[PDB]
Amino acid sequence: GSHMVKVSKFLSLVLRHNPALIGLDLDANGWAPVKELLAKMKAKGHGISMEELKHIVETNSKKRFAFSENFEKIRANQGHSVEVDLGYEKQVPPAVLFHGTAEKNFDLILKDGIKKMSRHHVHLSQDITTARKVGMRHGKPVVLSVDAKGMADGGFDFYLSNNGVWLIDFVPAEFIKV
Ligand SMILES: NC(=O)c1ccc[n+]([C@@H]2O[C@H](COP(=O)([O-])OP(=O)(O)OC[C@H]3O[C@@H](n4cnc5c(N)ncnc54)[C@H](O)[C@@H]3O)[C@@H](O)[C@H]2O)c1
Repeated sequence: GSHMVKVSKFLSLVLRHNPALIGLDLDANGWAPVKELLAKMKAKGHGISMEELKHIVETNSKKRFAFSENFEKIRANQGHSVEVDLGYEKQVPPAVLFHGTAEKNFDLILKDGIKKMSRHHVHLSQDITTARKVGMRHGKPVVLSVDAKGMADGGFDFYLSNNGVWLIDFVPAEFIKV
């Protein structure tokens, strides 16, 4: 018994999708009690102890798991893995999204579009006032709002980070409406 690699696969299924296999109990913070996890999945035919599951979470190295102080609670960080999982929850996606930017880099951003200037980068403005507010950072602002039509039709699903900001994978400026 004790298939370490299978416990990890099974883990990512149980605490991250469907805890009901082993009877895992999920927190509001998206954590699961390890103590439950190894105990309940032990009964599920895994035969691992706390540190053996700690060994699974020790193989978290692909940035898909994490453990606590006593190691008594784990979170599998992953899901809507844009990066990993720090603020990419599939929430209510707006089709039309505003984005404040500034005028000299307006020429730049309307020429190139709000795109990869970092890995998975395009956070647009959730409100017109914030849009214009952030544009003022370089000097003169311009609001660049992508037309819902182009993006909804384009099959883009959007996601939001913790600040309630509207993210898209990439907005070519042709979809952007100045
Ligand atoms: N304040 C916060 O904590 C927070 C958190 C998440 C998102 N946001 C959002 O981010 C925006 C505010 O700016 P920021 O936080 O990204 O700061 P930032 O300092 O990263 O600003 C980057 C600037 O470069 C511009 N830019 C992006 N692509 C460009 C391109 N291809 N060519 C030329 N210029 C380009 C951006 O429009 C912006 O003017 C708003 O939409 C805001 O809602 C703010």
